[PDB]
Amino acid sequence: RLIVVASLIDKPTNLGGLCRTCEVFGASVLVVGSLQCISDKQFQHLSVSAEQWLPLVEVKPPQLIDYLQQKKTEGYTIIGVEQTAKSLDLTQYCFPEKSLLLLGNEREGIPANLIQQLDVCVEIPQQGIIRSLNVHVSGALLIWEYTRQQLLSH
Amino acid sequence: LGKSISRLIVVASLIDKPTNLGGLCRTCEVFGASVLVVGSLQCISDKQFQHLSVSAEQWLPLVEVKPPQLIDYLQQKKTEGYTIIGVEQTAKSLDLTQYCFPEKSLLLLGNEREGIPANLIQQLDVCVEIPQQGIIRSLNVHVSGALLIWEYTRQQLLS
Ligand SMILES: Nc1ncnc2c1ncn2[C@@H]1O[C@H](CSCC[C@H](N)C(=O)O)[C@@H](O)[C@H]1O
Ligand SMILES: Nc1ncnc2c1ncn2[C@@H]1O[C@H](CSCC[C@H](N)C(=O)O)[C@@H](O)[C@H]1O
Repeated sequence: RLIVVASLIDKPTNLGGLCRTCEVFGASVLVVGSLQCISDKQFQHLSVSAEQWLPLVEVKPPQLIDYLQQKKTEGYTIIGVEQTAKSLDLTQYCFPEKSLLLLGNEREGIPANLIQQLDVCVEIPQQGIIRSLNVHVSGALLIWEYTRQQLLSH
Repeated sequence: LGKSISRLIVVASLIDKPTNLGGLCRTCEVFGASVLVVGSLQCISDKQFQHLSVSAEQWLPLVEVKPPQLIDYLQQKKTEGYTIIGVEQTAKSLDLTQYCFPEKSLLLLGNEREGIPANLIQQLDVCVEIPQQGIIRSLNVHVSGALLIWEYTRQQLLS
């Protein structure tokens, strides 16, 4: 199933929100940059106890390359969630069963050294003038789309 | 070539928290909703709203419909050919995975605490729910709205 990697995300509100969404959709694991975030009050406000029920794993940003390489060997497709020239449109993207979603930092997105390690980048198409979506919302949309496709395939 | 007029209406009048309203404002702008309806335009004056909306309020039409005026507003939109879709977990809700959105869709989101009140459930044409797998009872209301806005958008793009 689905691994969501939030190690690049800085804000406890985004992490806490994502924790709730991952739990609701039955993600296999949510990966965070520091287990300390789980006990942050802003995180807890948004996660509404989801952390009790969702597997959580710490992978610090410096360890991401090695972690993602290991997941490839286990049969995961490493999917960057990002707006890039080479990104595939989410409306056109059929998820592999073993999908891993890498979310970007709120300010910096996914850095070039990590883009290089990805199997694919997937982009949510936009119609308005605002540059991008919130990172938690972005992750929610891909988590949902993966889930929708899997429910329909099964 | 050519950008179609947006039919999608998102109604957030029942939502209380400025963080949810601001987040939803950004999402609605990004996906080109025709309008975001709010319970009070006071919300856009709030720093918490502004932090999350990232100026989207400058580009997305906002209209105020106070909750006591909601029934009249929804009735007028039916007259204009809108399907009034409650976004809510109920025994008669249609599963989002099986729901085909009409072009003129209006999404009514519930209050964070109270959901959609009974007097408004009466006014709905249909209720739509996002299926869940885990233990937690519900999604955040802005995230719920984002998922329906996305599914509406995906469906319209495929046709
Ligand atoms: N339309 C979209 N498609 C895919 N990811 C998106 C997205 N909008 C926001 N994101 C996600 O949210 C993160 C923070 S947004 C910051 C970078 C953004 N691409 C920019 O140039 O402004 C991104 O790194 C990505 O993971
Ligand atoms: N799975 C889901 N499907 C559809 N709407 C949902 C949803 N999860 C949350 N929502 C939306 O988010 C709002 C706040 S959740 C409101 C309280 C919730 N009914 C409870 O019992 O705890 C709802 O009114 C609805 O509009």
